[PDB]
Amino acid sequence: TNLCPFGEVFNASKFASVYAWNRKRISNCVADYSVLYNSTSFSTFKCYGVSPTKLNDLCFTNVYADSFVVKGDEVRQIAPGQTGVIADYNLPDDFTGCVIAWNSVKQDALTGGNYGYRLFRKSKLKPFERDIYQAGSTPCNGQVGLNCYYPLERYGFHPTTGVNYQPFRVVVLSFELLNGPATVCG
Amino acid sequence: QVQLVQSGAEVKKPGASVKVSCKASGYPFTSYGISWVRQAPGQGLEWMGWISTYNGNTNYAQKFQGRVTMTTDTSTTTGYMELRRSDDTAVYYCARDYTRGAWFGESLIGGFDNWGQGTLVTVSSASTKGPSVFPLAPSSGTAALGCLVKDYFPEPVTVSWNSGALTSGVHTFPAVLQSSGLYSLSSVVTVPSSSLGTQTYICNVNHKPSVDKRVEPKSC
Amino acid sequence: EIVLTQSPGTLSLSPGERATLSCRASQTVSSTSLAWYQQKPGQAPRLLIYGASSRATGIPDRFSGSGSGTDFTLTISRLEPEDFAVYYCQQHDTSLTFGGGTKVEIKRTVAAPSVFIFPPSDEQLKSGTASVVCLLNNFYPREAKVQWKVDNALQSGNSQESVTEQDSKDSTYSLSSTLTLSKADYEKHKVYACEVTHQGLSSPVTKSFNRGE
Ligand SMILES: *[C@@H]1O[C@H](CO[C@@H]2O[C@@H](C)[C@@H](O)[C@@H](O)[C@@H]2O)[C@@H](O[C@@H]2O[C@H](CO)[C@@H](O)[C@H](O)[C@H]2NC(C)=O)[C@H](O)[C@H]1NC(C)=O
Repeated sequence: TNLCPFGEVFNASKFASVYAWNRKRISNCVADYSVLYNSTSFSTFKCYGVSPTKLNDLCFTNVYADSFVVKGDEVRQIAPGQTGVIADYNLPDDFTGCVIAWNSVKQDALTGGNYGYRLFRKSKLKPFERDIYQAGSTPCNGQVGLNCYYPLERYGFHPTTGVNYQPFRVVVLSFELLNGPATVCG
Repeated sequence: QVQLVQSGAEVKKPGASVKVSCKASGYPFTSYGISWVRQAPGQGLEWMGWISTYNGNTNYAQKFQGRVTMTTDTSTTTGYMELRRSDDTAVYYCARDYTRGAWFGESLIGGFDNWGQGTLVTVSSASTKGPSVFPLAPSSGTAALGCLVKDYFPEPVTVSWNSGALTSGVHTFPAVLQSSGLYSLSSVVTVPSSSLGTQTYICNVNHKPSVDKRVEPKSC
Repeated sequence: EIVLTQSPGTLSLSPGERATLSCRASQTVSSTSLAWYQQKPGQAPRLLIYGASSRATGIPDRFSGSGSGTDFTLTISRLEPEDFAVYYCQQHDTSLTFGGGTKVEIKRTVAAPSVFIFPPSDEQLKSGTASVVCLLNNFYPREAKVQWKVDNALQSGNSQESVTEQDSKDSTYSLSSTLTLSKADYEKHKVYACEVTHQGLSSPVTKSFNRGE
């Protein structure tokens, strides 16, 4: 037996930006899906495409674990078929997998302001893509000036803000089931 | 309820290396990493390195870059530690790591939990020698007498009075490293001044890797 | 590196008081990569807090940690008899660095020591090495002044003092200063004395013996 490293994915000290999330291929292991189901340390925990309770006794070829940080009210944009700043710029309607989001004020928001999303893009992001801005006729040559600006506003996170204005860490469980050999079930 | 058990105390000379085993039982051995911390006597904790039980990658401390070697066996759930001096005489601890991750290698939310008992490693060019017990006698309402253990190596020694009957007032002092190179230790006890003339006090000294001494009142 | 500086080095509070142990970093450590460790004397380190605020499984409620940025604090709300140990702070933001430690000592009313000096035995003198022992019995606090006077000459160096741990009976220490001298060097002087100055002594206590008497 060789347990899957879901502990170090959910318990990673520092995550990445929403525009630069880290896809994490997890395979060749055994996943105890009951840990995620019965932790109670998760603000939001929902999905479709697979039975959440009976997901334990099913295996797939590989497991993909997205990981990024968004605001409290922006957790709605991490669902299939959603419109928003994060959804359209930073999951397909046939997504089979679960999205797990929890509160991370004490770890991403500091008293002085850690300040460690993408606001502008000509084309909306196609599913499972990740992008790492001309707003007029003026073809700016690389100077962030008139009608041209940086496409990245840094997040502002402090413990003083409200529930939906606070940082949230999101892990998306993306199960793929290609015709290869499945290797991850408990 | 996981426990980590290390190897017994092993002493060396300032030559070759010492190796410490560390077997764990109670958690998936390949799910959590192992870390090592060194603590010299009378000092604090000094970190040594880190190892991954899944991939085998090692993150040694800056001091031991080129000296320490760490390996783990996936089968016996045992982690090994080898340091290729008298400056390194310390107690080597073995602990379960939750700060670097076993599979990937990223910093985690945690510390070190379920430490081992610590393997006592002493490096000195000395050799085993018996305790040179000498009695300290009282003279002119509480008296005092003791036994001086000198020129003995290595530690420890168990000292009791009247074969353990005298449990009050006995104070065994911590050993001190003599500048010559050997260990020295003392042990005293407080007794009433009226019982000096009608009682027998004898110290018991037990140096394991190698004595009764009467202490009569001094007259001169 | 990121250096963890703890202060004070030794803390003294009576059982029942509130303890506020602080850990200071030479840089800005992430609020997640900082752990507190408790080590009872003669035992293994025990994890108290991880993430600078989250306690390990089984750790009681009185151990609450806080802090952010460069200043961090571990607070023991109600000191207990088993809580008197040496505590450390450890950060893994940049490699790994421990702290110097912060020993938590039991505070007690000042106790006057009992001072005894033992001349080297006749058997020990026959071997060529003569060791004199100066003993302090049941004194608090730990601070004591030990000076060796041999024919009024203040001995420096060869004196070897050993301090016990705070006794579990009355929370009080003991001291043993060993003076190492050869057979011939012990024969060249007549008055051997160790001067002891403790807070509980109104005047410094000198216990002296004349060789051969
Ligand atoms: C993520 O970590 C939490 C807690 O992490 C700590 O470090 C772990 C290595 C372990 O020692 C825990 O006990 C520590 O509290 C994990 O949640 C714990 O899970 C155990 C069961 O394995 C349970 O007994 C504890 O009560 C839990 N503690 C808390 C605070 O929830 C969790 O399993 C880790 N992995 C994830 C979330 O995927």
